[PDB]
Amino acid sequence: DILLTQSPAILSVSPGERVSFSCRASQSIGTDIHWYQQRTNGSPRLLIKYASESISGIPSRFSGSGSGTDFTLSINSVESEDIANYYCQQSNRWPFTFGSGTKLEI
Amino acid sequence: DILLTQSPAILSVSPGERVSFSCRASQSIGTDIHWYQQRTNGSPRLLIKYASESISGIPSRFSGSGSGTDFTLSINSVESEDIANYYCQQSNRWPFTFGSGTKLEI
Amino acid sequence: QVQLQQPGAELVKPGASVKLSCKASGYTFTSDWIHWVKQRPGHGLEWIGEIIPSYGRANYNEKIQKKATLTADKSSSTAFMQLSSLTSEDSAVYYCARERGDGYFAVWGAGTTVTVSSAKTTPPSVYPLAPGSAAQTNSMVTLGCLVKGYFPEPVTVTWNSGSLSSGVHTFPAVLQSDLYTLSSSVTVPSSSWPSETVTCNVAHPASSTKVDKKIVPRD
Amino acid sequence: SALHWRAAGAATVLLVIVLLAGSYLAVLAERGAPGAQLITYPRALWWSVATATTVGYGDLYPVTLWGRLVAVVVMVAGITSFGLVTAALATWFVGREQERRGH
Amino acid sequence: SALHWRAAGAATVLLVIVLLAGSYLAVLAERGAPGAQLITYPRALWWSVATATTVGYGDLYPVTLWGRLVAVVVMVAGITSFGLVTAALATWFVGREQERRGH
Ligand code: NA
Ligand code: NA
Repeated sequence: DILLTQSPAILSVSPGERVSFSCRASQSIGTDIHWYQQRTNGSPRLLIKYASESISGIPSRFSGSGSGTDFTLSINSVESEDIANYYCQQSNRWPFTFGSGTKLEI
Repeated sequence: DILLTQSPAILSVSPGERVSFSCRASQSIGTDIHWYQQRTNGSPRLLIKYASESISGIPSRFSGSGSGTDFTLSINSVESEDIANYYCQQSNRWPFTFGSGTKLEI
Repeated sequence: QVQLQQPGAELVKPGASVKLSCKASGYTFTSDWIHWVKQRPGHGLEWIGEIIPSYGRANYNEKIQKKATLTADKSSSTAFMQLSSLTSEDSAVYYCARERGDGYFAVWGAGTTVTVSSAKTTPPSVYPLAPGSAAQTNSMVTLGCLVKGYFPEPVTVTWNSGSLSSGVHTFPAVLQSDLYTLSSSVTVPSSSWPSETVTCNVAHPASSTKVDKKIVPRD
Repeated sequence: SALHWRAAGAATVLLVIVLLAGSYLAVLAERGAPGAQLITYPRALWWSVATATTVGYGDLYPVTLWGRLVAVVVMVAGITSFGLVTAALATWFVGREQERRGH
Repeated sequence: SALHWRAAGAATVLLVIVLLAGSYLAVLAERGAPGAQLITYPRALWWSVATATTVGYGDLYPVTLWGRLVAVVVMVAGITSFGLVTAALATWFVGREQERRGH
């Protein structure tokens, strides 16, 4: 079971700035990681698959970085619509595991 | 020689609750680990073989979790008969080694 | 189009069992995996299980107690989750997700808000909220409607059947004596109302009730 | 279209099916075992290719019984194929050597 | 029931015995060496299968002399078998090519 650790818990940033959410795995997992956005009352939404690869429909502001244990989700020009919880999810070994989550605040 | 570490030493819990004993190995051992129950004056009794696999005759309350270095033994609805020392034992590399032990208290 | 469909809410008595459904349209391959995720109020996401519908083999999270048992109907493309002997710790939103067998869960379900309590199902009481004749307005006018006396969560509130969306706040419910209570507000240009009709749509899936109420000025 | 050339083509065609089925079966067998790495179809595919060519990379190997049985089937099919090509090649060269000496 | 088909079957039968004995012997040789991984029978079995197919996974390999001698015996038996099948296959194809030209 891979332990994922998202630090810090709550992240506050200025509007229009760049932001970065970090997710660290308990052991090396390559690039087998996926990011999800979840707003209030809504269901989880896939942002970035396999560390860096982008999903169509997702804003070009979102971009993924990192390999091994250190992984980063970054947003350029943070706007109101980005206020949400953010989750990292690994797929390297069974079973699949999620991070604790990181809340974005503007 | 694989070092096994059982934290904490003494574990106290309410009756009917879920409990969890952790056993950490000095290095990655996969799933090659086994749990034993030993009451007062009695001899060791096998609970869970190979991390999760159950032995017949053993209560369905007992279930094993974990892979790599982090391993967990869990009991649902802890009752009087469960008060004992609990030992984890690895079989990944020679020689076989035991944990320090964890005593359950109600 | 919406791929995965789940019932909104499910009420269960403590100790009793419940089956949760999840049907899927669109591309439904043989290689597809339907997972189930648990989310407690104000908590993170928790993987519970997975099942391949074409073969029926299921896998469960052994870290937490195996409360669930997964089955799937082939002809209807629907996956099921049988949960039994539920406590207050089981009161959570349960999602189902489609995984192409390549790690990520591409499309998610709405979620089933399961509440474990002995109390009975109560339909909501919807009352409109119009500004008092004493109070004035400017360029914008704020309206609303009250939702009270219902059990359990949740309720879906939209304005003019969801067509009106910009400037709407739906406040979280408060629990008092086995009954929830919340409010939703809407801010429209002063010129529009009430010459143009404004109506909040409240849906309560647990009682299978949907009610509408048009906002009209006080006498 | 001689036997050995027919058989080699059949072996190559068969191998690809064994690879594809092998990837699919690996995933279905491995999922459920804690720590299992062969849990995604594209990963299992390249695992199969490696395994069919008798190549192993690190700890990229099945942990379950059936998963390891799949591995055996993949391996055998792999060796049989690349052994059958050699046999087919040998038959072609010996046939021409018979023509070379006018035999 | 020609020689090459008899010999291949004999090689395959023999290989399985070499595998089983090889698993058993590995465990008996490895236990005693500190850090040795080939200390359980089911593990040594799949080690043997890998080793017979000339596949090595990470550091899943014997550390003792006799353990490594067992490995040599397993390897040789493995290659001999899958070399004998090819030889048997080649004999079958060349025989049919002789029939193909009416020779
Ligand atoms: Na090799
Ligand atoms: Na290797």
